[PDB]
Amino acid sequence: SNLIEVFVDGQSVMVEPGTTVLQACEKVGMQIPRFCYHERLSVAGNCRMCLVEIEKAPKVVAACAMPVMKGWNILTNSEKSKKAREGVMEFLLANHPLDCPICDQGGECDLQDQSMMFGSDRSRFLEGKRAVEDKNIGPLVKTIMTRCIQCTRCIRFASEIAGVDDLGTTGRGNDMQVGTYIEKMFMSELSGNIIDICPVGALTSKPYAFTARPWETRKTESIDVMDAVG
Amino acid sequence: EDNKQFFGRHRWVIYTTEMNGRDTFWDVDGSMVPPEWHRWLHCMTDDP
Amino acid sequence: ASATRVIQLLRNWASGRDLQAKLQLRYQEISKRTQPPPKLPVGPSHKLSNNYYCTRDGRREAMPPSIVMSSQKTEKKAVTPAPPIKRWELSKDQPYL
Amino acid sequence: HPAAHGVLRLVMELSGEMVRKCDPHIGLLHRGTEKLIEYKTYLQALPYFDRLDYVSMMCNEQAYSLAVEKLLNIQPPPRAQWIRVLFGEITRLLNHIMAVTTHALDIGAMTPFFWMFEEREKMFEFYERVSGARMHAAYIRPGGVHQDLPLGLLDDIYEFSKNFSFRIDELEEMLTNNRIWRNRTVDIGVVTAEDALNYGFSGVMLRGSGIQWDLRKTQPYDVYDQVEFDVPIGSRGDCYDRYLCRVEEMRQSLRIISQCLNKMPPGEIKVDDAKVSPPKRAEMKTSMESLIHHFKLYTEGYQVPPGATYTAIEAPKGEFGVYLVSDGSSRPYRCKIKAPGFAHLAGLDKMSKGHMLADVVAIIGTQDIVFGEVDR
Amino acid sequence: LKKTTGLVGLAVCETPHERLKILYTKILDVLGQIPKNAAYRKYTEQITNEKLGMVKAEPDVKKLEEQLQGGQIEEVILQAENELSLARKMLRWKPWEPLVEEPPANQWKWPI
Amino acid sequence: TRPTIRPRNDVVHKQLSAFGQYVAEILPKYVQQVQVSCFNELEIFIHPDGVIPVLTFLRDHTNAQFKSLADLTAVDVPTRQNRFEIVYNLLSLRFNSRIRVKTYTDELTPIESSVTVYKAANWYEREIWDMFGVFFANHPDLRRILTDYGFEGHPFRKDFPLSGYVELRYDDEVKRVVAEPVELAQEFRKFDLNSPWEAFPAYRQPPE
Amino acid sequence: TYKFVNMREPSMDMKSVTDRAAQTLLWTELVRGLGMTLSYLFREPATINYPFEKGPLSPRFRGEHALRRYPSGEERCIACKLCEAVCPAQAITIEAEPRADGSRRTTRYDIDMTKCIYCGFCQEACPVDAIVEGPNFEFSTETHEELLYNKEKLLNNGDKWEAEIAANIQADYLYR
Amino acid sequence: GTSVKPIFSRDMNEAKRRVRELYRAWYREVPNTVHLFQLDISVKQGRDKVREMFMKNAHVTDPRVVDLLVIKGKMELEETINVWKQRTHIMRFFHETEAPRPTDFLSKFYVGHDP
Amino acid sequence: QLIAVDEKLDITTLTGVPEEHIKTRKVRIFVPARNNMQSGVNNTKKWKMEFDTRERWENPLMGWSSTADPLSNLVLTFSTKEDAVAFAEKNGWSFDVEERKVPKPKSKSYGANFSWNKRTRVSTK
Ligand code: SF4
Ligand code: SF4
Ligand code: SF4
Ligand code: SF4
Ligand code: FES
Ligand SMILES: [Mg+2]
Repeated sequence: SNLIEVFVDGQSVMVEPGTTVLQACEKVGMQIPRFCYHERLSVAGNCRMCLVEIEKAPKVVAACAMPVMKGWNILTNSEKSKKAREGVMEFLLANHPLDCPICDQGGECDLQDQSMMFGSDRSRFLEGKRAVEDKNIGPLVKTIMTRCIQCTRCIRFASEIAGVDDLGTTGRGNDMQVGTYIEKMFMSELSGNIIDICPVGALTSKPYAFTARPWETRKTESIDVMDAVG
Repeated sequence: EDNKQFFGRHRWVIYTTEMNGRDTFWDVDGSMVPPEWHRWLHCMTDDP
Repeated sequence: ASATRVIQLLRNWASGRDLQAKLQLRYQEISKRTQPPPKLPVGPSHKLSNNYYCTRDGRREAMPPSIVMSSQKTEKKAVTPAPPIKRWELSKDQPYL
Repeated sequence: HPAAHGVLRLVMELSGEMVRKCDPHIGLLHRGTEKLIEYKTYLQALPYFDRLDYVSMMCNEQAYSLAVEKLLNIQPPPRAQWIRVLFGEITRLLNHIMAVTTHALDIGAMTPFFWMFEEREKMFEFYERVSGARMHAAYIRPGGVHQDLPLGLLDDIYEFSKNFSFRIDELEEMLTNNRIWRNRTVDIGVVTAEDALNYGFSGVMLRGSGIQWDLRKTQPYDVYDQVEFDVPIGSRGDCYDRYLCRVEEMRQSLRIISQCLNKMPPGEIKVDDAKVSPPKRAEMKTSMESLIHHFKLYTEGYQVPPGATYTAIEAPKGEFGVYLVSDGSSRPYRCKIKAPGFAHLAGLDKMSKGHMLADVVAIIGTQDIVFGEVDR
Repeated sequence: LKKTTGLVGLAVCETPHERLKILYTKILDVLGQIPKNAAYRKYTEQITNEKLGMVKAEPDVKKLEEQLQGGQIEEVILQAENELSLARKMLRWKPWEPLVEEPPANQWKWPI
Repeated sequence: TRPTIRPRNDVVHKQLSAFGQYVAEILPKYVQQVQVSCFNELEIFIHPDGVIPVLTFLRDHTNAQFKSLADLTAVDVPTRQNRFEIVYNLLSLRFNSRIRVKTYTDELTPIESSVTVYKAANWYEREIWDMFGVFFANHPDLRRILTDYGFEGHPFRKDFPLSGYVELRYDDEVKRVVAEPVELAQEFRKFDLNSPWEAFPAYRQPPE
Repeated sequence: TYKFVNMREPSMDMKSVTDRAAQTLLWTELVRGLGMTLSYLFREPATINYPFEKGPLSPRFRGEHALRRYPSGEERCIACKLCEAVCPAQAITIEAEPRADGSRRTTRYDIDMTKCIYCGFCQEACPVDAIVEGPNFEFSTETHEELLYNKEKLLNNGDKWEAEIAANIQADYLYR
Repeated sequence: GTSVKPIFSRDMNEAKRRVRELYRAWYREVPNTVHLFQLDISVKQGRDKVREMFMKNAHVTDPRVVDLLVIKGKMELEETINVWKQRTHIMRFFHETEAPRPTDFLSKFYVGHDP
Repeated sequence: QLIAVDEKLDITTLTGVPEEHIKTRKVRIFVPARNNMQSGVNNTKKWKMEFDTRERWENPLMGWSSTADPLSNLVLTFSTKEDAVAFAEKNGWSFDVEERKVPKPKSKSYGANFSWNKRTRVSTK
């Protein structure tokens, strides 16, 4: 075939050309940590959590965006990859608000879980944190933008899936903010999905606010009947 | 208080005879002690 | 103790020991019920550098047990699970009660 | 029955007052603890071991913590280990007081019970000062201890320990040389070394038959290899020798307590690993990582790497063990509790052969049975 | 000579050298009926020959106890009796044969 | 590594590996696997027919002398064809060592009783029969030990509900304690605690 | 290292034999036991005059539960439900919603005091010091239902014991 | 072949024999149980209940399952004979306090959601 | 020597389960769906067996949730679908088996964000 041979921790994998390092790792049951990457959205490569070491290469690569070359040996659990993950989580948590008890994402937060699995256990940040003002985008999505990690998942979803170009980024540097820049509402038939893709509690469900925690809910797999899509 | 008594007998309370609504000349109990004197009386602090 | 000296002497004679030396009632030798605040030092991982968690991650160094003699797959002296236990020695403090 | 510890149904076939057969019926205190553990996290499962043997609480806590730490591949800090050994010896003092005095009460000497329960009350005060609970401290946790010692606790422990020996002396004056006590205890419930080994006995029930075995000496844990003490050994395998062994074990526990008081080091009290041990409250309210780790340790708990361990300690009643099976999650897959009382009471019929009613009462007293650990 | 062994039910054995020699000879004679290539036969014969050689070369009981590392030759005698009984049982069982059966495919796989 | 990490012991690991090889060589008929864990514990997985020989060998052999039966219990894994895992824990005082012997069975296949090897097994076997329903052949007196009289089912099985099927109360009409189907004023609240992110890469399984 | 407890031989001289015979005939060790009891008779008893005198406690003592407030009177609880998650006995039941001012507060906070094991894990898990185990321990009831605490009962307990609770927390918080 | 180890009986005939011996033992024991426990039922009621408990399992065709059922029944009989059971344990076989739950569709529909 | 039974496994008479909770229960065998709030997939590896949901009602005294069926919290874990089916069949439970859903492989290309003529070109980063 046209498949090429790569290695994940020395294990041989036959992959199609154009496969990224992250996909090749997932072909062997290894999930690379990620924040900005979603398999149904366009690649962004800005969160830098997917950084991984390729053998005989001095610099780590973004596993979500870098196509894997033939013969590459992806070292997913080397010291380089672990230290890169710890550094990226340190930077992510430097300015994050201490809002876990009041955050609806608590218990189902990718930031929490990936800090517990791939980050360190303490903080050496001795400064004051940044705080941003909230945006009103409608009665469905509650917005607390101090928790935002600027993964730009909402922007990509709104632009590509929902077809609405009303979200974006304003400013630059540490003051770059996600929003609409005007008092505008993100009312779309698919808008609520931006709550799901957001890894943090920056975008939460307003009707669901404060009522439950994830561990106490029972999950019933069922079918929607509001339309004929099923 | 009496610091010459051993630990346990060195602090005590003579209860009142008339609490909120009931006659307590004979019917006394430890729940009548208010929280501040409760802390003093149970030796969780050395200060009245 | 507030006992009179004659009753104290009777107690010592009946017990056969000096009772006043070791008393069960602990009048005043005990610590104060109000104490100064502590400072409570921190552990060895409270450092600002050279403190990456991947170098002090005890949970991630656990590994599945080593397999000896799977069935699926000379001199050869006999062995014991460990060297024989050494005979205990009599106490020098008080070998016999 | 005053001698049945409340939950023992001993069905006895008797010829006159001579005991022909003892059939112990247990499970009157079976609460299904081991099945309940499978629905709790490891920290949530910890307080069950307090109620397993409610005469030796911190020893069961220590056994469970050692098993979990072995499975986690972590190390408690040295000060935590010294505190653990100190409070374990205090717990041994409590357990041996209860055993000896309830044994004497069962025979009929009811006076030493009152003398020694004041000492038990003082050690309960120590427990409460260190944890806020008189019995069910939950103080010893995987990773170390919950809180550091309050200021002045060591001085009070020293004050108690410098006087406990005279209380032991008074108890010994009452019981050891009394001819009624020897008539009731000498040559009663004699068990041989080979039978004791084959019947699964441990602790004093072994050492009363001359078997030189102590888990604190042969397979030490925590800082037990840093303290000096003697192991009392019996010669006749009867109730009297086991009574003497327990009294001398109390004296050796006093010796170990003195060494622990004089060798307490400084430092932290739980492992400096926030993925296992919760951070201090000040850090949780200041640092993002500390708050996240507090949240996750108190909601989900820590995941334990998959594997099975059998971890045992020399509890005051014998070898106390846990077979702990972890499937990789934060909830234990299996927890089997090994209690010395189970095997000791299993051999009650064997040790009662050729004896009378009061002899069987004395044998039940000398086996040192608590049914929370027997039934679980 | 020795007043007591210190273990309840374990009697002091007069003439332990003769008893040990008899027991080791019996163990060797029983092992002689086991196949030569059986690991149990060769291992037990090796250790039995070592202990018998130690017994034949030391007339002092305390020094023989120190050499044997077996704990007070009365328990050494008991261990020899246990070994003889086990040898007879093992001759009955024939555990040197190949494996009876393999376990199912995932019988020992953990986790799950 | 340093302070927060439990140290290793290579000497004990090598000794346990050597003794496991020894036992496997001596009894090829029954031994199926030998393992030494990272915290220095030796496990021997045997065929069910070898329960009596292997244990006997571990008790009476001069080089083993595992004279104490510390614990005997069962583990229930419903996904296995042989549901129940029978675990023996043995202590050798002569060599100051511990060993584990593991075998397997299902709901209908009896296991040989070990009371001829260790008397202490008696109650333990009873408990297994009480708690999991595993039958032990040639047990001198096999019956329930922990559960109530007439109790149906085996509560330590994973498919047995936590609160059981019946509960007890005193009924005054019949003037006695009666048993009725369970009703709970507050139902036990199930928690979903497992994180969706992998914790230990060393134990990762093939993707099948 | 070990010692023997019962391995001493009595001397067989005439003096020792006569001493033992006099012990048998005149009951000297029984008189020693009587003397020990008589000595205890004249000692001061260890009894305290309850309820007028109380046993000593600690700032760490775990007693009746209470819900605390900020100095402004606002509730400290924010319905994070950590105490409910950590409770080994499932004694806590919590329901919450946004308040009329948009605040994160509970609408139900019940503790089953006949399910509680009084372990203190809830006050460890609390990040705002909202739920505590107070110093009170004398709250026996006459009916079972009185021991099923709802949010009003716990808030009343906090308002009633705050003076002692704050002092105990001030004494203890540097160990936590 | 299916290579299964027996418990007691090779096939179903010896299993039926063991069932008959257990039934004989229970049938003999019932009057003694009525007298000793001081029960208000008659011997006919107890023997009918024994028959009902035996017929509850009349559909079993596996000799090993039958052997285990006989073992459990012998355990129950040994419990009853030695007065290890109490009157409540024996009377639990009769469900005298539980109200009779209807079987037809309409009554279940009226009462609740259970099928 | 063996006896060679030739009948399918059935242990309903030995488990002590009441009749109502055998013939009236319906167990679902399925690989749980990924929680859409998170990207981790570690909870979608094993098969689960669960029971049908029965009635829960409010307790009159406290408003707590009350249940009457004892199998409401029972969840079993299996490594393969066939193991769960065998367990259900030997325990006498009627079951519905739902096939495992795996996300399909997807063609990801970063350069497609900057296409010369295709619509995949992005207007923002
Ligand atoms: S988004 Fe996650 S980490 Fe941030 S406050 Fe909410 S729960 Fe905590
Ligand atoms: S609001 Fe959420 S999805 Fe949007 S950029 Fe911020 S973290 Fe990402
Ligand atoms: S003290 Fe323990 S059992 Fe009681 S409510 Fe708090 S956490 Fe739950
Ligand atoms: S009492 Fe504390 S832990 Fe419990 S819900 Fe309220 S804020 Fe959270
Ligand atoms: S996942 Fe690759 S940089 Fe964010
Ligand atoms: Mg979100």
